[PDB]
Amino acid sequence: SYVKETVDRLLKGYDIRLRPDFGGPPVDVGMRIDVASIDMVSEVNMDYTLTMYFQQSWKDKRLSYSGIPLNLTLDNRVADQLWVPDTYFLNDKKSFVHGVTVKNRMIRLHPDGTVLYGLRITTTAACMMDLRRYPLDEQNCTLEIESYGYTTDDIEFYWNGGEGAVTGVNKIELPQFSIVDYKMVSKKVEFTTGAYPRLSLSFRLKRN
Amino acid sequence: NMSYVKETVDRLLKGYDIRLRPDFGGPPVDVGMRIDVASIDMVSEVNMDYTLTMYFQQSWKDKRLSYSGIPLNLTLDNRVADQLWVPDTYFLNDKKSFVHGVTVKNRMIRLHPDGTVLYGLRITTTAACMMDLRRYPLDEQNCTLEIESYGYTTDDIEFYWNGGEGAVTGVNKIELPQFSIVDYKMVSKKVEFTTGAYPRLSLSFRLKRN
Amino acid sequence: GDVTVILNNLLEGYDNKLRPDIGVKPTLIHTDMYVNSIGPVNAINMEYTIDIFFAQTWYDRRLKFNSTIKVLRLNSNMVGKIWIPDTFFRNSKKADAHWITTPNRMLRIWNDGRVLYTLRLTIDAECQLQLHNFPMDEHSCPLEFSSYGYPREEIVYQWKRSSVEVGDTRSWRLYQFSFVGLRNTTEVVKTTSGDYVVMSVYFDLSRR
Amino acid sequence: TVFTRILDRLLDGYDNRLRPGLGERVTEVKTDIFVTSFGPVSDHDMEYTIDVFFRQSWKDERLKFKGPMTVLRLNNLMASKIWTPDTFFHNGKKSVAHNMTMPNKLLRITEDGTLLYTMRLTVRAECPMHLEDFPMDAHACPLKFGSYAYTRAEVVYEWTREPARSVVVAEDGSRLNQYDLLGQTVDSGIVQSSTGEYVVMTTHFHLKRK
Amino acid sequence: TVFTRILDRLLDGYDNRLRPGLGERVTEVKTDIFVTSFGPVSDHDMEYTIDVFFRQSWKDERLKFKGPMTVLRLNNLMASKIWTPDTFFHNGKKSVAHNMTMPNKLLRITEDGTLLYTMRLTVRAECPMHLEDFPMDAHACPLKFGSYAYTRAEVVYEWTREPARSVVVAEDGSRLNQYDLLGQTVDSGIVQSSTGEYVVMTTHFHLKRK
Ligand SMILES: *[C@@H]1O[C@H](CO)[C@@H](O[C@@H]2O[C@H](CO)[C@@H](O[C@@H]3O[C@H](CO[C@H]4O[C@H](CO)[C@@H](O)[C@H](O[C@H]5O[C@H](CO)[C@@H](O)[C@H](O)[C@@H]5O)[C@@H]4O)[C@@H](O)[C@H](O[C@H]4O[C@H](CO)[C@@H](O)[C@H](O)[C@@H]4O[C@H]4O[C@H](CO)[C@@H](O)[C@H](O)[C@@H]4O)[C@@H]3O)[C@H](O)[C@H]2NC(C)=O)[C@H](O)[C@H]1NC(C)=O
Ligand SMILES: *[C@@H]1O[C@H](CO)[C@@H](O[C@@H]2O[C@H](CO)[C@@H](O[C@@H]3O[C@H](CO)[C@@H](O)[C@H](O[C@H]4O[C@H](CO)[C@@H](O)[C@H](O)[C@@H]4O)[C@@H]3O)[C@H](O)[C@H]2NC(C)=O)[C@H](O)[C@H]1NC(C)=O
Ligand SMILES: *[C@@H]1O[C@H](CO)[C@@H](O[C@@H]2O[C@H](CO)[C@@H](O[C@@H]3O[C@H](CO)[C@@H](O)[C@H](O)[C@@H]3O)[C@H](O)[C@H]2NC(C)=O)[C@H](O)[C@H]1NC(C)=O
Ligand SMILES: *[C@@H]1O[C@H](CO)[C@@H](O[C@@H]2O[C@H](CO)[C@@H](O[C@@H]3O[C@H](CO)[C@@H](O)[C@H](O)[C@@H]3O)[C@H](O)[C@H]2NC(C)=O)[C@H](O)[C@H]1NC(C)=O
Ligand SMILES: *[C@@H]1O[C@H](CO)[C@@H](O[C@@H]2O[C@H](CO)[C@@H](O)[C@H](O)[C@H]2NC(C)=O)[C@H](O)[C@H]1NC(C)=O
Ligand SMILES: *[C@@H]1O[C@H](CO)[C@@H](O[C@@H]2O[C@H](CO)[C@@H](O)[C@H](O)[C@H]2NC(C)=O)[C@H](O)[C@H]1NC(C)=O
Repeated sequence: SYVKETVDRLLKGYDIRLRPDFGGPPVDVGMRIDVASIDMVSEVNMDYTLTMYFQQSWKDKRLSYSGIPLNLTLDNRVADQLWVPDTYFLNDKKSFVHGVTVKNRMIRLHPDGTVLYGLRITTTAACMMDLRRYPLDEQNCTLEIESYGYTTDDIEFYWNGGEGAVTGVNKIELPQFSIVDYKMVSKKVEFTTGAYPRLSLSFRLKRN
Repeated sequence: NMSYVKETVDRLLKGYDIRLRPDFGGPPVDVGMRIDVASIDMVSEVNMDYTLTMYFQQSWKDKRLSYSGIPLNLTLDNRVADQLWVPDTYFLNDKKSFVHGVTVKNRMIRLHPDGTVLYGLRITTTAACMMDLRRYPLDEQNCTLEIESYGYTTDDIEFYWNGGEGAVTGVNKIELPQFSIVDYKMVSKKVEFTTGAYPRLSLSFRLKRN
Repeated sequence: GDVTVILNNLLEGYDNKLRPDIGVKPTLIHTDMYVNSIGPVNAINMEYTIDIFFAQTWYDRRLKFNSTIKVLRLNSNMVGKIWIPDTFFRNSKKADAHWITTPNRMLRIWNDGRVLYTLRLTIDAECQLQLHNFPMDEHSCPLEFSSYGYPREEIVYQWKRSSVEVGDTRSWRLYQFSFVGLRNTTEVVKTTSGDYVVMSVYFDLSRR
Repeated sequence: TVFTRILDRLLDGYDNRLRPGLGERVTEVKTDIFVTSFGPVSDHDMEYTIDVFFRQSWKDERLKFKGPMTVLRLNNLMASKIWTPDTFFHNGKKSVAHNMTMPNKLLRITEDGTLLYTMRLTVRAECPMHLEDFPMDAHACPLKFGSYAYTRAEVVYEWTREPARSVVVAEDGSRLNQYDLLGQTVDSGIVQSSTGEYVVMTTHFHLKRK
Repeated sequence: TVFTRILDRLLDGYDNRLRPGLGERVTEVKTDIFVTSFGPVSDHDMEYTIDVFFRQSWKDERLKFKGPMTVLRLNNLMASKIWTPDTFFHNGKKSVAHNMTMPNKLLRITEDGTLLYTMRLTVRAECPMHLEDFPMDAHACPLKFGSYAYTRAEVVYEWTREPARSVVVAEDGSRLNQYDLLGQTVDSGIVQSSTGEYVVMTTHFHLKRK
């Protein structure tokens, strides 16, 4: 009743093509990944297949509402009507958002403005493999999480939760390899075009 | 002046019926094929198929897309192909085909002051080839590629090779790792079904096993 | 065109972006599936494929119409105009719907507001062959689903029939093992986004 | 010019979501199948391949007109704006709709009101065989199809010609390496599910090894 | 607040399908690349993988503006409206324009009218390989690209920096395992086509088997 017109006024006059705080401070984007599987670490093709619950939370002042003391989990057909960051993966080869019944994509608004975003992505990511020690070698295959068209003067990345920003890794079992450790890396990467933020999630793979 | 051009382009698309072929209810309009063979990619005696990449070009004279002021052969964006009538030409023996989408969908829309629309496509066809495996060192294939309209009878459109023998270009510039092109031949044919009669251009060529 | 009158009147003032009981009730959904086939258990990728007719049933109070027809049968064209709950198979590698010849989406609307909605879905799930005894195999092969965005406060899945609720077909559906029965559970799994109800379906198999 | 006024009239008041005669007669869909090439039978996957011109025809009382032409060979963009049946193959695994320069569909609306909507498909479906007699056996590969959302009280499928003369295999249409397509046998049938009694058109392809 | 109102002033009256300068001077597109990795060569089907940041720049005088921001860093949803050229790879037989959360495309409109536009690609371009010296290979795999529908009199491709410096490979990124990348070599040619005359940017990669 009352909720339907508040959602309709958040989408009235909304300009998707400009980010929050456009022409101002960088919008702060926090990330979290729930690792689902390390399916196919191929030694011939030098890649690994990762299924993950990719999650993004950022502040957006254009999407705040006064009343309604609850969180508006909207349908996934609103994310093409909202601004989302253009976060790619630097070392992907084949990737897709899962379309099981509908497209697996979460939009959960909040009464202050913190848009919560979610995806279920299966990523075939490539990694360098040193095959000198052919048994019992550690691989350290990573996943560079980077945005495409926003310099660090427009966005900032961080692992939302610090060390507890990556869950579900300890529950993974591989038949040949074994997860010994993982670590999260935050940095800035300079190109000819600009300076882009990069998150890096590493996986050392002690082969049995 | 670019302001004069937009007034004419909007004039050609206001009042246009995409679901009507040109001269609808009258004489059939002739569509001429033009094939520029890029490569024979992956010919395989396991799945009885071969992969063909080419520049499928086709031209037809339509009446509604004519203009008088601009002396140029007006080349528009490829998103105008989603706004105009193009023929439903298919390849009867394909198994998996796609238009290349590397930067855009590789389509050409080149209008003319006469009324000739030129339409190009960089498509890759995995056509099926029934290959006789009687004797293996001397295979001597004949792998065909069949151009045919789908939803238009021979009194709705008609096909021809735009240039006779010169409609097929680039087969002499193919370097296959295990095969050799000794001949290629273009066949115009009419084929009837229960639904109607359909025009059929046939692009065929002979292979040889080394 | 009398059905066109009452079908169009269910569309104005109807937001596709909001679940029906958005503030009041947890919007309980009744579900069941018809197991059409269970394909080869490969188990090198820990994968078995399964073809089902996955059905859903919920009450939309915005879709009550006055009793002119008892229930109107819809095609696959009104699914995009009506709120459809997200449902994802948690262990699915590639769960692809069947889209051939005006896709397999069935939709019924009663005058109570009850909505029956089903899909034809082929899945490939996670199931380890449990290789302690390679000739004497046993397997569980779960198939579980949830909503990706709506928590247990906002969505509730429930079986129609108590403790079975799942049909089956003639057992000639390319199974190299022995299909011996069904069992299903219901679990609340805590994640970061919230607490989600999980509807596990088990397909007990054994090699012979 | 004139035909645009016709087609802009035939959609005012028309509804996609309703079969012709809702709350009235059932709709009779006259299904025809022309097998383009019966593809290779995969024995380890236990599934075969077939390329069909899946034809189907039905009468709609909302698309009648009194124009100068009797049959209007319209485009496949028109077919998404009219009601089409929801036929699907009950045993189909990975059925691709062939998409090309235009999608391979057709729609010939008639002044009587009867339609003709054919599709070029590659449906692959289950063919369970019994390997008790492995080097020499003969079995029937089923091809069942019927409606998905409409029961026997909404739609009823039929064959266009006689059932012995409806499914037509082509002369050169055999992509088989091991088996021999020799004959086919169809019948009607009713498969009741948890919703209702759906009609199912069963088609068997009897074939034996070499 | 304000920047919404200024994007509509640039897009009202702008035609999405007309290149900047039709009937005027030739559009000069300035091409830069950045090879993020040089993927593994395939000796079987004679191809290689490469993923680049494929940069382009041209002056659209219809998009000049006066605002408080110097340049406008906009989404890929903006880039679907602005005219962008049709740059296809002549060797690419399969390519993936990557999208993960949005399409990986940035559009940066400067105040002057010039605008940078790049995309993250992956090109499975093919090498005509000479295997007469199979243990001691020394190849030069081309990466030809140019326009599809626009003639040399309509668009002209140029390199942004000096042409020896206008191609960059990543310092620590290459997925070669049997070869090694000796270095790059660019060239600029003209292909005489059946449609017209097209500028072609050629890029070579010199390899040697380890
Ligand atoms: C990276 O880029 C690629 C390429 O651009 C993107 O791929 C495209 O993604 C879009 C968005 O999801 C898809 O569009 C939608 O497709 C729906 C189904 O389309 C089917 O098309 C053919 C058969 O027609 C199949 O081959 C497809 O199968 C492929 O896609 C699935 C998706 O998971 C894969 O799993 C498969 O393996 C295949 O690869 C598709 O099944 C289509 O229904 C939908 O159109 C409805 O919705 C929109 C907006 O709401 C409107 O156009 C319209 O309203 C449509 O609704 C009508 O019909 C529905 C039917 O139920 C009714 O309910 C309505 O009332 C109304 O009448 C939309 O077009 C597109 O198909 C897909 N293309 C390909 C080649 O995959 C990636 O997504 C992208 N990745 C990112 C961004 O991460
Ligand atoms: C089979 O082949 C046919 C080719 O005829 C193909 O049909 C085309 O599909 C595309 C979409 O894939 C259609 O393009 C759409 O056109 C509408 C018209 O208004 C636009 O509004 C749409 O814009 C959306 O996407 C834009 C991308 O730039 C964005 O601006 C925005 O996000 C919009 O939501 C969209 O461009 C095209 O019109 C048809 N052509 C026809 C029907 O003639 C079909 O998709 C193929 N099927 C497959 C590959 O499964
Ligand atoms: C092997 O895996 C480890 C982790 O498992 C990764 O090493 C990380 O490499 C990055 C960049 O190469 C470095 O991160 C740095 O962290 C400091 C703070 O500690 C920060 O100030 C810097 O800006 C930089 O981002 C660092 O060497 C290391 N970081 C961590 C947390 O381990 C990497 O994936 C693999 N490293 C090698 C050498 O193979
Ligand atoms: C591969 O095989 C096909 C058929 O087996 C060959 O196509 C045939 O080509 C001949 C030579 O042109 C055609 O005969 C003539 O056709 C013309 C034009 O249609 C007609 O005017 C003549 O009266 C005569 O019939 C023949 O019709 C055609 N067959 C089919 C079925 O179309 C093809 O030539 C072979 N490939 C090569 C490289 O030889
Ligand atoms: C809506 O979402 C917000 C964001 O998480 C919730 O606020 C936090 O909730 C968690 C767990 O419930 C706790 O840390 C605190 O209760 C909240 N933290 C802060 C900093 O406010 C909020 O509870 C959600 N609303 C509902 C009704 O569940
Ligand atoms: C515009 O297009 C027409 C049609 O193709 C061109 O006219 C042809 O020009 C070639 C020159 O290479 C002649 O060999 C043909 O005989 C011409 N055909 C006709 C029907 O005139 C014309 O040259 C093009 N003009 C421009 C400026 O691009």
